[PDB]
Amino acid sequence: PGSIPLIGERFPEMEVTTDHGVIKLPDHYVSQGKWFVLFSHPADFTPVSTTEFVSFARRYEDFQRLGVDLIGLSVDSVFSHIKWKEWIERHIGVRIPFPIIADPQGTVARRLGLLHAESATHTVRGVFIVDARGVIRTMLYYPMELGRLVDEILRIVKALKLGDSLKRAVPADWPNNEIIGEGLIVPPPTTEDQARARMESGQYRSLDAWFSWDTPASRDDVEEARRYLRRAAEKPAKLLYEEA
Amino acid sequence: PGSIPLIGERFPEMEVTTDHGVIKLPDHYVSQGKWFVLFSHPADFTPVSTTEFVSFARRYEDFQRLGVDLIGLSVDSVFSHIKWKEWIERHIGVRIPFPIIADPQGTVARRLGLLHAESATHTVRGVFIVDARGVIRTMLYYPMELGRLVDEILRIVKALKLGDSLKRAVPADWPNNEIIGEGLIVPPPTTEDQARARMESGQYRSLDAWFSWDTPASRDDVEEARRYLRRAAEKPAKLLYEEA
Repeated sequence: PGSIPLIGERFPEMEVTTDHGVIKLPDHYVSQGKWFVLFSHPADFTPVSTTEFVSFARRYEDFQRLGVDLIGLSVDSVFSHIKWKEWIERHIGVRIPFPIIADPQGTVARRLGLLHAESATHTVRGVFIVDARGVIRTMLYYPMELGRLVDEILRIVKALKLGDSLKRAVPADWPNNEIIGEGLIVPPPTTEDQARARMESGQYRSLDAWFSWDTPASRDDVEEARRYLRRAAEKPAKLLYEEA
Repeated sequence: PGSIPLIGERFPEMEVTTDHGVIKLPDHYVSQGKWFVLFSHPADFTPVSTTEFVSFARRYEDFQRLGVDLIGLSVDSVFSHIKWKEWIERHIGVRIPFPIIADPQGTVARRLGLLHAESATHTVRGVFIVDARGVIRTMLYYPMELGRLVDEILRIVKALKLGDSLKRAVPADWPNNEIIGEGLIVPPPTTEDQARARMESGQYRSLDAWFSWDTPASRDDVEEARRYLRRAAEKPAKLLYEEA
C-alpha cells in the first residue's frame, strides 16, 4: 500500500517547477476561478505518454471552454519536457500548450501517491480533477501499459460542474443513462421547507421517494457532453501518423 | 490523506460476506482464471448507485464474455442488499446477477481506502480492476455525486487483456487513437535476440526508435471495444423509467 490525497480534501498545497516556471497548487488555479486536471506519466519520450499528451492537446480548447486548465507531471527535468514538446511539434505537428511539472526528486510524486508497485522510480498515469475551490473531486489511476480515455476526463468535469451549478447528482453513463437519459437526480431534502416546495408539487419524475429527477441541463450542456463521447467512439477519419 | 492498495500489488487477501455467501478475494477469481472488477457505492436505496447497478447488469454479458466477474461493495447488510436487488427487479425489471459485499464494520472499506473526506461512514465510488493472477491493474475513485461510465471499465479490461495477450502497450483513446488508430505499441526489447529479430527486419510503423506500433488485434477485438464506446455515446432509444 501507499498514501494518497482523498476526494473532498483540498489538493495538497505545493509550489512545483514546470516548463512554464514555478506554479503554486492549488492557488494558481483557485485565484482565477479555474478547475484543473493534474495528470502524471512515467517518462518523456515514451510512446503511450506521447499519445496522451497529443490527446489532451487536441482537447485543449474543450477544457479551456469549461474553465479547466491542464498540468502534466513526470520525474523528468524541465529540459526533458521542453525537448519532448519540440519532438511532438516536429514529428506530430501538435503544440503542447499546457505546463508539465518536473519532479526529478520524486517529491510531488510521493505526495500525490503516484509511485505504485509497477515502478519505484516513475509515476503511474494518475489523474486529479480539482475544482475552483481547490478540492479533489475525482482520482483515476491508470497503469504504465494503458493510455487514458481523455473524453471521460472531459465528461467528469462537465458533469461535476453541472451537478454543482444545478444542485443535482449525475446518474451512471450520463448523458445517456439507460433509466433517465439526460436526467439529473434531485438530492435528498436538506431542510423541511425545501422538502414541501418539492413534495407538495409535481415538477419531478419519481421511481420512489428516494429516486426523483428532472432535466434541468441546457440542450447546449447535454450536447457538449454527448460530443465528448461521440468523438471517443468515432473511428478517426485521418491518422496524424500519415502526415509527418 | 489515506492509504490504498497500489497498481501492481496482489489484491489484499480477505474473506468477505456477500449476498451470495462468503468469498475469498482474490483466490475465488484467480482459481477460475477470471479477472474481477470490485466496485463500491455509498449506500443501498440511493439513486446514482441504483443507476450504476443497472448499468453493470445490462453489461453483465459483455463482462462474462471477457472472462471478467463483478462484485459490489457497500457498508450495508446482506439483508439490505437483497431488498435493494428486489426493489430493482420490481421497479426497473432488471435482475442484478452478481454479488454485493456487505461491509457493516467498514473493514473492507478501510483496507481498500474507500472512506474519503466526503464521508467517514460510506464508501466513495471506487473501482478495482484485478487480473487472473490477482494483481491490481487499474483503480478509479469517483465521488458520491457522479455516476461512473461503465463502458470505460469494459474498455480498460478489454485493452489490458489484449495488451497482455499480444505483449503490447495501448495508446490513449484506443481503439480510436488520433495518431495510430487501433494500433498497439511495441514495448522496448526484452532479450538481445528481440532487439536483433525486429530491428530493421520487423513489420512495424515507427515515428522514432522509441515509438513503434503494429495492428495485431483482430477486427473482432477492435469492434468489441468500439461497440462499448458506441453504446456510451448513443442517446437511448427507450428509457427504462417508462416501463417495469
